[PDB]
Formats: sequence, structure tokens, C-alpha cells
Amino acid sequence: QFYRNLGKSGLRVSCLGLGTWVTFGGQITDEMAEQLMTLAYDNGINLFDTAEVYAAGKAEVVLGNIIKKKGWRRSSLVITTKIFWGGKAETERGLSRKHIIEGLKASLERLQLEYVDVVFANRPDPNTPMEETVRAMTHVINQGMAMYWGTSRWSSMEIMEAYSVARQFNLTPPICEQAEYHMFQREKVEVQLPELFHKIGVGAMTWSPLACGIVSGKYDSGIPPYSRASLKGYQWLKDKILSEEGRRQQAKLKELQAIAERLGCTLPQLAIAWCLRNEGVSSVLLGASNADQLMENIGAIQVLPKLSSSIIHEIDSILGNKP
Amino acid sequence: QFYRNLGKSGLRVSCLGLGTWVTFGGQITDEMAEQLMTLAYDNGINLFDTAEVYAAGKAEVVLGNIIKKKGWRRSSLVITTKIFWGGKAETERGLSRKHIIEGLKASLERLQLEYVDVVFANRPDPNTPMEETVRAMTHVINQGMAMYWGTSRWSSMEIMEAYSVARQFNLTPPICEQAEYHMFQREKVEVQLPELFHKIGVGAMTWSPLACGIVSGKYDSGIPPYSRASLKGYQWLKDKILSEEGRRQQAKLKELQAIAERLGCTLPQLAIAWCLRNEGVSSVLLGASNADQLMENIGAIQVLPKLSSSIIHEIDSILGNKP
Amino acid sequence: QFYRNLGKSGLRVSCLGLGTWVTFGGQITDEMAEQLMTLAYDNGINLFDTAEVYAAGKAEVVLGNIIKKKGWRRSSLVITTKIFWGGKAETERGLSRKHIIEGLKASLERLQLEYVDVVFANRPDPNTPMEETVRAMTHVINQGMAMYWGTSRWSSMEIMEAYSVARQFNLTPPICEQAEYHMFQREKVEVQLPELFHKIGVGAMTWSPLACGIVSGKYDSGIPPYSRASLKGYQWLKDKILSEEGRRQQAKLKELQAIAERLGCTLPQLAIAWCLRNEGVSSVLLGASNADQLMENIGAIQVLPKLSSSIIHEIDSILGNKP
Amino acid sequence: QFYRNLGKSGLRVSCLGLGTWVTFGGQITDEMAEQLMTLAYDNGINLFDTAEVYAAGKAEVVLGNIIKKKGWRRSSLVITTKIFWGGKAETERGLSRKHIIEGLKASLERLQLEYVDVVFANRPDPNTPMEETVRAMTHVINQGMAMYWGTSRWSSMEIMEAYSVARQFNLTPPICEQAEYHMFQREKVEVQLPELFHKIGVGAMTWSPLACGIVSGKYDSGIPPYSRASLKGYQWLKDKILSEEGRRQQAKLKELQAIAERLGCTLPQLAIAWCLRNEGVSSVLLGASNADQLMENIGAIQVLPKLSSSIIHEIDSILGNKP
Ligand SMILES: NC(=O)c1ccc[n+]([C@@H]2O[C@H](COP(=O)([O-])OP(=O)(O)OC[C@H]3O[C@@H](n4cnc5c(N)ncnc54)[C@H](OP(=O)(O)O)[C@@H]3O)[C@@H](O)[C@H]2O)c1
Ligand SMILES: NC(=O)c1ccc[n+]([C@@H]2O[C@H](COP(=O)([O-])OP(=O)(O)OC[C@H]3O[C@@H](n4cnc5c(N)ncnc54)[C@H](OP(=O)(O)O)[C@@H]3O)[C@@H](O)[C@H]2O)c1
Ligand SMILES: NC(=O)c1ccc[n+]([C@@H]2O[C@H](COP(=O)([O-])OP(=O)(O)OC[C@H]3O[C@@H](n4cnc5c(N)ncnc54)[C@H](OP(=O)(O)O)[C@@H]3O)[C@@H](O)[C@H]2O)c1
Ligand SMILES: NC(=O)c1ccc[n+]([C@@H]2O[C@H](COP(=O)([O-])OP(=O)(O)OC[C@H]3O[C@@H](n4cnc5c(N)ncnc54)[C@H](OP(=O)(O)O)[C@@H]3O)[C@@H](O)[C@H]2O)c1
Ligand SMILES: [Cl-]
Ligand SMILES: [Cl-]
Ligand SMILES: [Cl-]
Ligand SMILES: [Cl-]
Ligand SMILES: [Cl-]
Ligand SMILES: [Cl-]
Ligand SMILES: [Cl-]
Ligand SMILES: [Cl-]
Ligand SMILES: [Cl-]
Ligand SMILES: [Cl-]
Ligand SMILES: [Cl-]
Ligand SMILES: [Cl-]
Ligand SMILES: [Cl-]
Repeated sequence: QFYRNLGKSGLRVSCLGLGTWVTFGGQITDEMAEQLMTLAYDNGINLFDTAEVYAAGKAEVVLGNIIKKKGWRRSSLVITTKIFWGGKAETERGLSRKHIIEGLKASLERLQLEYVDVVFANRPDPNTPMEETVRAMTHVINQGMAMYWGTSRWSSMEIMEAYSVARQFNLTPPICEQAEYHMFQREKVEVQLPELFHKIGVGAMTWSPLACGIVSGKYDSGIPPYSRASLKGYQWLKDKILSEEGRRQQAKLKELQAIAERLGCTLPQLAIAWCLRNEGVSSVLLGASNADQLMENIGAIQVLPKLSSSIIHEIDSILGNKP
Repeated sequence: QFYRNLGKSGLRVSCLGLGTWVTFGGQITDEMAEQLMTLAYDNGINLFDTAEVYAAGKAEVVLGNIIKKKGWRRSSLVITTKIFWGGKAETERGLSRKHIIEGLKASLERLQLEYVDVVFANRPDPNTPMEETVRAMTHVINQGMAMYWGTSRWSSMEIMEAYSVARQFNLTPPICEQAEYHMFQREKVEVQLPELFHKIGVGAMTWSPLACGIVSGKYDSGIPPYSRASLKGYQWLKDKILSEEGRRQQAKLKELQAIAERLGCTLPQLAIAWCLRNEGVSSVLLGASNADQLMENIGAIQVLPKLSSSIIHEIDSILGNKP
Repeated sequence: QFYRNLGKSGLRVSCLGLGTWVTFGGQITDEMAEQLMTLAYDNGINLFDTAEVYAAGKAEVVLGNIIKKKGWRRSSLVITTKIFWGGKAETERGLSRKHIIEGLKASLERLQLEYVDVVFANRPDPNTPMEETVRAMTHVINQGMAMYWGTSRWSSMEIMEAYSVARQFNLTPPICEQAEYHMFQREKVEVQLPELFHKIGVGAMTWSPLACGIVSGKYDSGIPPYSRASLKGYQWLKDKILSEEGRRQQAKLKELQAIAERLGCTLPQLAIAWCLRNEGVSSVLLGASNADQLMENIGAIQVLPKLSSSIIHEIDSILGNKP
Repeated sequence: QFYRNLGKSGLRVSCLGLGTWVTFGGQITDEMAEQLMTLAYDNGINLFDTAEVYAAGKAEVVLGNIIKKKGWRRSSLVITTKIFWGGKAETERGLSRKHIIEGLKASLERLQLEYVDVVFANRPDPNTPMEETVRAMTHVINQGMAMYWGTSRWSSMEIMEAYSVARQFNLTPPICEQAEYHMFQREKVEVQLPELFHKIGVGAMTWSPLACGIVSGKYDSGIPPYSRASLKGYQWLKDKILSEEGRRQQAKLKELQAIAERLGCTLPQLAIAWCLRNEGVSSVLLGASNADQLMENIGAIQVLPKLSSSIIHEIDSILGNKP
């Protein structure tokens, strides 16, 4: 099924989405951004993710411009944005009512949209009571600025707290968690999220399926120019890649590449298909700095049929990290 | 009583309404559409039903144009529309919050109205949780896009689930089910709906009282040109008419025609009066492809006084399908 | 206390108000209407009552014009309107959600106001479920078309049903009943309403304190020209006045007039002061067809200090109708 | 921590704010007002407090003009206003629904803002039921005219009543009490408010930290010209200052001044730092009639590090009023 429900909700998303972290308003030109969105949409992708923090609001401006220039029906799109870091002032960050309302409004203005389909808490906020946050998310939904809301990088326990508060005060529960998932980061999505889906219907929209591009194997011989790890502000990622653990995972990619070759697909295709083997994952958010990557990555769908129980066991043997 | 309450609600509808399936924006010209609406309204009909799916939104455009051109008071009209199929994109169908809000908005824009009196779920949606659907219907009512909501082609059990959810979360329950009812399709309206009316006050607004025109007897000698069953896209109905069961019901119409003759009315008049003999039916939605049919059908009201216990028993004997 | 709380609510009304039944848009010219309102407002009256039914919406147009021409602060006024009969179509009457929303909107448009302070159900509606009515009143309050709501001519039992429904579904209860009260119609206000005020805080705003002018004594020798009972459409009142019971109450007025003379006030002043002796009555709605009547009637306040236990017992002896 | 949460809420305020009582639209010129706000904002103060009663709405006009002229981001500001006395008409005062909605609207218009961050009940209203007041505050929050609400000069018991009502009817509780606190008025903030913070999360935003300027010592030799106590309308404060108790507290200031000298700070710096020693106080609202006072007072932050347990015990010994 190319389209599936986002969690237990009635919202149907393509099993792949396109995100805008690093790229839109940042690494890539607005023309390249339009090309990516066009290729995505034309291949049936309906799901597009952004954040007020991405390129200091510029990702939102670019994405919104593209939607307006292309004239696509709003009802054919699922646009998601994430709130937490909205500026340098003390009151421009967090999940307070003030910042959720203010942040979402400013995002909608940059997007040139009346609403997003899903507004996410971009991370948890230990400085704001959960009740305030859930009331605030309910309020923006009830005011028609969002259709639904979700969490990102919250613990299962914090998600269930949101649910508890919604049920105690008759507010709207979140429908999705946006969680990291790839071959080297599996536990939350494979173990915790299933339990949460079965108990309160929260779905999983996953991110960094290539671990920021590491899974492509491109860092085998160091840091290529123009790679994410080469860019100003991503020394943290350069450090991860060049860590002992980074090199240990690079070694595993060589073994995985052999499986890809046998399937006649690329390692990224294999890695993204692997993420979707899981029917509990509603959608995998793709990142791409160029159209060739995006077109390749969308081919992961054609790999899904080849992912037998024996291939999956072979991958688990290589990775050594089944949770 | 020509006017009656739609269910337990305070909304008073004429016991006949005029629908727009097949005809408006489709089979008939906009001029014929205006003629029908004018004849209806002038005879005291206040109830007009349409759907976002009818003629791909054109039925709504035509109906809305007529209201605006005639200048009729909005407060004198009961306009109903039905949401489910709103386009070809994945997210343009169903009873998700996204589609209910989006679908109803687009319908209101086509209708050139600020609100409908009743928004219906056009069919059930196994892909959307009932809670989401009822919250969404509550939301459009609370935002002033609809006064009330209803269901169509839902089981008694699904209607009661909507009621359960409304009472559990203090949302708005539906006030009406729009169900098929005619001499050859009786069980839901005669058996189930009464129980539902008594338990949770949901009323019945019925449709296809002539079984798409079959009850007129016009298909006795095959498929007349210009008949609904002759039109592009209605081969399904041609197939029903020309089925063994279609011919078995045609044979019964000959016997019913004898009763009509004795009452000095037409078979359609008899059939529509028969539907209204039931005080549990709030209104019967008429269809008409021309004004003569509509004018004839409205004469069913004059037949109602002649429908004795003995006539009704004679009809049950002929039909052989009392549930 | 010239000003008092309307029931248990925080709304403070003058102990006299000015109503618009018969007069505004009807019996009196718009100039006379402006004169009355000006005299009222200038004497500290803040409370002005009207209805969509009064002179077919013209009372509302006149009252709204006067407010706009005078430039009075909206925050200094307490405007009340009453919904039930809003037109000739089936759906233009009653306390359905459709009619409450539609009726109040049209009233606000005629009044040229964004909201009324109090919207009243003008009478009870046996054809609309109480839940719908209370939800609808809650909705117009929550949408900012009214600040509060009330009932008129409802039984204590129906008022308490409204309260029950508000508490069961967390809706807004009514704050006031608008009830008839004068020397010949006492039971509801003197017996029932006190109990209702103590149990659920509902106050009493009373009407026809002169029994449509009968209490002035003007009908002693028949029906004077220009009197309310002389006007087209008030034969019912002529019939009451000229009934055996009408004449029995006229005879009592002669005895009451003797008490007025001893107090050095007019019979209407005595009658209105008598209505206000009751601290449970929040305000008495005055009617006046000319400014002399209004100015006289406002003088009732100066009579209140003279209304001893012995005077009140003398009046009860004359009336013979203490409940 | 210069910034802290306002109570248990997610709203983060600077530990000092700037108020507008007496000064804005009143004692000081609009130019001086802009200077004060600029100095405050530039030093990281985000919290600005006003009232519809201050200078009959002029404080609000001045504050709003300054915000608009400076172009400061709305999301970087925390604006608070207080409702109770909004005019001379009977219905222009109190915490009725009518006055809260009307008062807040008029304030927002004067401020030229779409919303305030916090709307306060400026005092308690024994003439309005708590339920009405809390429903009304919930309503203006839900309509987007305020983000949060608070109380001012309410007893702990009345605050907890607001909380009870919010929880019983699923309304929004208040997040803060605005209470007087200074070296001569300690009991409510030091004893009661802590208990309230721990039980229902209500924070404390304190006012008159210099007891209207008395704490500066400026009244040692009588009433200086241009002092608050010299102004038309402040004879009450002149009377306090020149009372036996006023002189008893003046004598203590001489002893406190010795502590200030040893710390190398001014008495006002000492007094404001003393108010903030308390982590339960979220913010202290400053008043200043000139920029030198404001700049001095902001230096209280630099005194906070010097406030040892032994200094605090010395101050308690001098004051003799530890509660
Ligand atoms: N909720 C959250 O906190 C959160 C956090 C992170 C991401 N996300 C979402 O998830 C989306 C995807 O995350 P991600 O961008 O980190 O995804 P990813 O797939 O892990 O990394 C994408 C990056 O890898 C490289 N790449 C992609 N396909 C490739 C291919 N076929 N061959 C070689 N290199 C390839 C590109 O980087 P180069 O520059 O090296 O070419 C591309 O920008 C984001 O846009 C965002 O919407 C959400
Ligand atoms: N909720 C739902 O899913 C749903 C589904 C179906 C319908 N409905 C509603 O119900 C309305 C009525 O349904 P329907 O149109 O199927 O009603 P119907 O009465 O069963 O069929 C009407 C059709 O029968 C023919 N006809 C009508 N009167 C006639 C007469 N006196 N003599 C000969 N033929 C006559 C006409 O067809 P010809 O073209 O043959 O002349 C006319 O278009 C619709 O417009 C719609 O609003 C709702
Ligand atoms: N909730 C409801 O169903 C309802 C029903 C009725 C009324 N009300 C409200 O109550 C208001 C007052 O009712 P009402 O008008 O029936 O009040 P009322 O005091 O019983 O009757 C007023 C009429 O009596 C005459 N009058 C007044 N003062 C007089 C005086 N000093 N001397 C001689 N005649 C005098 C005038 O009639 P003439 O034409 O004879 O001069 C005047 O129009 C109405 O406007 C309406 O707002 C509400
Ligand atoms: N919720 C409420 O009922 C309520 C009530 C009162 C206040 N408040 C809030 O609290 C804010 C502060 O209150 P407040 O103005 O009474 O505060 P305050 O600090 O007690 O008094 C400030 C006044 O003291 C003098 N002053 C300030 N700093 C000085 C210094 N360094 N040296 C000498 N004199 C100095 C100035 O008066 P001079 O004119 O003498 O120079 C100044 O206007 C108000 O603006 C208002 O926002 C709220
Ligand atoms: Cl928490
Ligand atoms: Cl995560
Ligand atoms: Cl990573
Ligand atoms: Cl379900
Ligand atoms: Cl609730
Ligand atoms: Cl059906
Ligand atoms: Cl059929
Ligand atoms: Cl009822
Ligand atoms: Cl009454
Ligand atoms: Cl009468
Ligand atoms: Cl109270
Ligand atoms: Cl205080
Ligand atoms: Cl003081």
C-alpha cells in the first residue's frame, strides 16, 4: 500500500514524504527545491515536512512559494510543520501556549497557507506543563490553523502523558510521533512505538532513514566536498562520521552493499525499503540535496517486494543490533 | 402534517424534498433545474439535497445559482449536502477531519452559502475512526458551516457508535440518517430506524422512493431512450432492471397499478404516499428529470388520505416483502 | 438600590427598563421613540428590551437607529432581544438551532449591533428538544452574538430543565426569566420565581406592570381613542377590558386610587413601585406610548420609600389575590 | 536566572518588569515613557504591565504607541493588562462577562494589539459569581484576546475558588496572582502564595516593591516636590507617609541604608533584590518616574549575589516583621 493512514487517524499519507531540513532555503537553490517537490508530487508523494527552525524560516517560505506557483490543490497535500525554536527572544522558544500560537501563526504566514495538516512539537519542553501544551495544540486545531497535531522526539511516556491530559480534560490527543529510524537507530520505532500504536493509536512518521546520508556509503574515504558533513554548521555530523562508532557502521555498510547488489538496488534504496518493511511505520521522510538522490530513493518502493524473511535476517546478522 | 420535525430535532422539513442526484449539472439543463426548484419551493417544499460528488460539484453550483437568482430567504430553506468523494487525490475522499472540513468548505463555496442546514456523511468510512469523524462534524457545526449533521447509508450500529462517541466526549450527535426506502427496499426504514428513533432520536430522510424510476413502470417494455437507465454511466441500473429480480419486481408493478387506478392516482403517487404513510419518515427525497414528474409526484400528498389499512394490506400481499 | 444584579449574574440593570412592544415601529413615531429612549437613558435607565416579532422587526430597526444617532457607549447599555417568531416560513419560528442563530443574526443586523446583552427565548418550544435550544443559546454566546441568555414565559419546570441540560453537558445556563407581573398577575413572580432564584440563581425581569395600561384606570368609562385597546390588532385586549373580570379589576383600581392619593402619587406610580417592593425582581420593563407616561412612571422610584408593611397589607386586602 | 516561568506556566518573564501605574499618560511625558520602555527592553525586560484604569486608558495608548513606533517583535514581549474599572456607567466596572469582554476589547484597541499575554482581574468582584468570571476569562483566551489570565489582590481562598470552578467546568485556571510585596508588606507573598504555588501552580508577580517610593528614603524630611505623594490625587499616600506608622518605617530605612552602604548598593537596589531573593516570586514589577530610577533599580540584579543568609537575618532583625 503506497498510501496509508497516519496512525489510527483518517489522514492518508504516502509511505514516503519529502522533508526540508538542511536543504530548502539552505543547502539547495529555490529552483532545486521546486524540482524536488515537483518530482515528489508527480510520483504520488503527498507529504511535505518543514519546521520554523529550518534555515530560520526560509525553508517554509520556499516550500510555500512552490505550492503557490504550482497551483496544486490544497486538499491533495499533507503539509506538516514543527514548532519549538522560533527566534532568539526568551518567549520565542518552547511549547508554551504563547509560542505555539505565535510560532504556528508565523509559520503559516511564511508558508502562505491557512493551515497545516499536522503541527508537531519539535521536541519536548520540560519548562512547560503538558496540560498547557495540549490545550494550546487543541486550540490551534479548533481555530483552524492545523488539522491534527503530533510530537517529535518525545519519549513514549511523554506521549502517553499528552494522551492522558487530552482524555482527562477532553482535549485533542496527538496522532503521530516523528521519530528517527534507520538501520543504526531502531529501538524506539521497533519496540516502543508499536506498543503506543496499539494502546492509543499514535502512528510513526520517521526521519533520517539514511542517517543524514551516512547510509549511502559516501563517507567511506572521508568527507566528500558538498556533502552534508562538509557544510558550515555540521561539524557535529563530521565528528559522528569520523568517530570510532561512525567507522564501525561504515564497515557494516560494505557488507550491506553486497545484499543490495544481489537485489539489484542501491544501498539507500535497500535502507529506505527496510524502514518501510514495518507496516507500523506510516511514512518515511526523505531528504535529498539533489533530484538524482530523490529519484533513486523513491525507487525503494520497487525493492519492498524483494525483502524476504531471509534477507531481513541477513541484514539483522550484519547490523547486529536487533532490539 | 405537511411539515414535520427531522427526527427529534427542532428542524422542520417538508414531508417531500427535492434531490439533485443525476439531474442537476448532469441529465437536465440549468433552466430545467431552476424550473424544478421553483415548482418545489412554490408548493411549500423547503428541503433540497445535494452532494459534493454529484456531477463533480456541478449540482452544487447549479443549486446555489438558483437560490441566488431567486433571492429566496436563506431562513426559509433547508439545504443539505453530503460529503465523501471530493476529488481524485488520496486525501480528497473519506470522512477524515481534513476531508470533512475541506469538502464542506468547497461545497459551501460552490453553493455560495455560508452554511448548510445539514451536512451528511455520504457513506461510512472504515478507514477513519468514528471519534475523528464526529469531532470533525462537531467542529464544522461549531464553526458555523453547518447547523446539524447526519449519516447516510450507515448501519444502525454505526449510527449508535456516533451517538456513543458524542455522549462520551460531549460532542454533537447526528440528527438524521438518509436511507433508501421504497416498496422493494423496506427493512432498514421499517424495522431498524424506528428503534433508533426511539432510543436516540435520529430521524429518517429517505431516498429513491421510485427505485430510480423503476416504480413508474416505464421499463415494462425495455429501456426507453432518455431514461436514467439509458444514460452513460448507469449501465449498473440497466443491469438491475434487466435482471431476473428486476423483472420479478416489474411484474408486481402491474398488480400495484390496479390499486393506483382504483384510487385514481398514478403508480408513483401511490409509491411516494406509501413511503410517507410511516410517521417515522420525516421526509422523502424526490428525484425528477422533468417538471411533469415533479408535479405528478407532489400529488402523492393528495393520495395519503386514501391509504387505508386494507389498501396497505393489499400492497403487502402483492409485494410479499413485509419485513 | 436603583441598579441591581440581573439574577445571580454580574450584569447590573436599572430597576426600571424600557420596552418596545406595540410602540416602537408601531404605535409611536420614530421621533417619539427617540424621545422616550433619551428620557430613559438620561434618568439612568440602562435596560432596553425588544423582540424580532415586534412590528415585524421594525422595533429593532428604530431602537438601533437611536443608539447609533445618539452615540451612546455600547458598554453603558444593556440591550435585550427575544427570539421565537421571525417570519412566515416554517423554519422561521421556534427555538431550533437554525432559528435561534438565524433569528439572532437578523436581529443584530436590524439593531446594527455586534451583540445583545441578553437573548431570550420569547416563549417555550414544545417542538424543539431542550438540549438543542440550550446548545444553540450557548453557541451564540460563545460566538459573541450575546453575552447571556434568558427565558420568557417558561414554567419553572422548563427553566430548571434548561439548567439541568446546561449542567449535564457543560453548557451555559440562562440567567433570567422575563415574566408578567402586576397587581392582577402575581403567582409566578411571588411564589415560583423566588424558589428558582434560590436554587439556580435565575432572576426575574418583569413585564406589563400596568397590565397593558389597564392599571392606569383609563378604561373606567370604556375604550378611549388612541389607547392600546383601541388599536388595530388589540381586540383581544379590548375583550379582556370589557369582560366581567376586566370590570371586576377596574372596580379594585378605584379603591387603590384612594391609596395613591394618600401617598400623593399616581396609580401607575403606585403599581410600578409595588412591583419593585420585591428585591427578587431585578427590573420592571416599562411601556409608554408617550413621554408623559414614561416620566410619570419613572417617578415610581420616589414612591418606594412610602410602601410600608401597612400600605402593602391594605393593597393585598383590596386586591384579594395574595398567592 | 534572569528569566523565569510565570508560575507553573510555560510563559517566561524577566525577573523584573516595568509597570505603568501613575506614570504613563499621567506623571511622565510620552517621550519619558518611551525612554523607560527602551531602557527596559534593551536590558532584557520583556514584561510590561498596565490597566484599563491607569490614567483613564491613556497608559494603554502610550504603551501601545511605543511598541508600534519601536517595531519590536510581538513574540518578544509579554504584555499584561488588568480589568475592573473601565468607565463611569454601572456596567463599565467589575468582573462580569459583559465588562471583561468589553473592557479587554477596549484595552486591546487602545494598546493597538490583537491580544495581551496576560489579562488580570484587577481586584475581586463580590457582585459577580466566580463561575461567570472564570467562564468569561476562558472565553477571551479561547477567542484569542489573551493567552493567559491572572488575579490581582485576590485572597488565596478566592484564587483557589477560581481553580475549583475551572476544574469543575473544564475551564482555564488563572496562572498568576499580582500581589503587593515589599519589606513592609510580606505575609501574603511569603506565607500564602508559596502554598498556592505548590497546590495549583499559581505564580506571583509582585508590585510596589518600593512601597510607592517610600523605600528610597526620599520622604525622610517631608514630601519632596515632584514626588508621587505630592501629586494631585495621592493625598492618601501623603497621609500614609506622614502617619505614625509611616514614620516608624522611615526610621527602619535609616538602619537598612547602613546595610546598603556595606553592600555598596542603594536602598532601592537592596529592596528590589530582597524581593527577588524568593525563587517563588516570578517577577517584580518596577515603577519609575524617570530613567535614572529605572537604571538604578535594574542594578538590583547585581545585588542578588551579595544577599547571604546573614544579611537576610540582619534585615529581618531591623524590620521586625518576618511572617
Ligand atoms: N523531527 C525531527 O527532529 C527531524 C529531525 C531530522 C529530520 N527530520 C525530517 O526528516 C527529513 C529527512 O531527514 P534527513 O534529511 O536527515 O534524511 P536522510 O535520508 O537521513 O539524509 C538525507 C541526506 O542524505 C543524502 N542523500 C539522500 N539520498 C542519497 C542518495 N541516494 N545517495 C547519496 N546521498 C543521499 C543527502 O545529503 P548530502 O548533502 O550529503 O547530499 C540528503 O540531504 C528532514 O528533511 C526533516 O523533514 C525531522
Ligand atoms: N444518500 C444517498 O446515498 C442518496 C443516494 C441516492 C439518492 N439520494 C437522494 O435522493 C434523491 C432522489 O433519489 P432518486 O433520484 O433516485 O429518486 P427516485 O424517485 O427513485 O428516482 C427519480 C427518477 O425516477 C424518474 N421519475 C421520477 N418521477 C417519475 C414519474 N412520475 N414518472 C416516471 N418517472 C419518474 C426520473 O428518472 P428518468 O431519468 O428515468 O426520467 C427521476 O430522475 C436524490 O436526488 C438524492 O438527493 C441520496
Ligand atoms: N416577554 C414577553 O412575552 C413580553 C410580553 C409583553 C411585554 N414585554 C415587555 O415589557 C414591556 C412593557 O410591557 P407593556 O408595554 O405591556 O407595559 P405596561 O406598563 O403594562 O403597559 C404599557 C402601556 O400602558 C399605557 N401606559 C403606560 N404608562 C401609563 C400611564 N402613566 N398612564 C396611563 N397609561 C399608561 C400605555 O398604553 P396606551 O397606548 O394605552 O397609551 C403603554 O404603552 C414591553 O415593551 C416588552 O419589552 C415582554
Ligand atoms: N495589581 C495592582 O493592583 C497594582 C497596584 C499597584 C501597582 N501595580 C503595578 O506595579 C507597578 C509598580 O508599582 P509602583 O509604581 O507602586 O512601584 P514602586 O517601586 O513601589 O514605586 C515606584 C515609584 O517610586 C519612586 N521610585 C522608583 N525608583 C526609585 C529610586 N530608585 N529612587 C527614588 N525613588 C524611586 C518613583 O516615584 P516618584 O514619583 O516619587 O519619583 C516611582 O514611580 C505599577 O506600575 C503597576 O504595573 C499593580
Ligand atoms: Cl508536565
Ligand atoms: Cl526520535
Ligand atoms: Cl545521524
Ligand atoms: Cl471506529
Ligand atoms: Cl466537556
Ligand atoms: Cl441505505
Ligand atoms: Cl435502484
Ligand atoms: Cl425536551
Ligand atoms: Cl409569564
Ligand atoms: Cl393584560
Ligand atoms: Cl462566588
Ligand atoms: Cl495584594
Ligand atoms: Cl504604599
